[PDB]
Amino acid sequence: SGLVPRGSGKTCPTSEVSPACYANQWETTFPPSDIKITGATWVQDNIYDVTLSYEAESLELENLTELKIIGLNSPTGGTKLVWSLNSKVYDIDNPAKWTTTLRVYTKSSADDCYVEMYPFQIQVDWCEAGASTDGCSAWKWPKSYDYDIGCDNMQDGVSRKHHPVYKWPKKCSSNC
Ligand code: NA
Repeated sequence: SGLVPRGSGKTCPTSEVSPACYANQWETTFPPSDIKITGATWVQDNIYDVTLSYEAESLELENLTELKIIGLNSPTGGTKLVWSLNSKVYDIDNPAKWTTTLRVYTKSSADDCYVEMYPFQIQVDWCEAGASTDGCSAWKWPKSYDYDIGCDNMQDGVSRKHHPVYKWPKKCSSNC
């Protein structure tokens, strides 16, 4: 009885979530960052829910105008906001380190035991449009910039992106 559902996901082995490509060099513009997927769950067909982890050198939360994922290939929208003064979304405590859930479309990876998500960007905007300007004049970097995530735009082992996208087993299976 207890094992039968009442009507009409699989989490991926964490060790099997890893980068979908490697390179000798990656783009090094903007503050240093560490951006990766840390878990995946199969929803249905080519749709998964993933945990994106972000760490980067930053200003303070009060300086932050907007922080969002853009260009996302997803059934629930091309944009996910993590912080937006203008749209009133307040989902993180610290801009330097946070996770977020993303629902994403996938495609078959080179090794077809795995699937991978599509390229996307993380746009960061500081010190404008109602954000505090305190400490913004000591900031060495631009006030607005984008981390580019992808396994595309790679020539002879050099990527023009900041970080790879991630792959994980198809259906979050344990076969791989
Ligand atoms: Na948080």
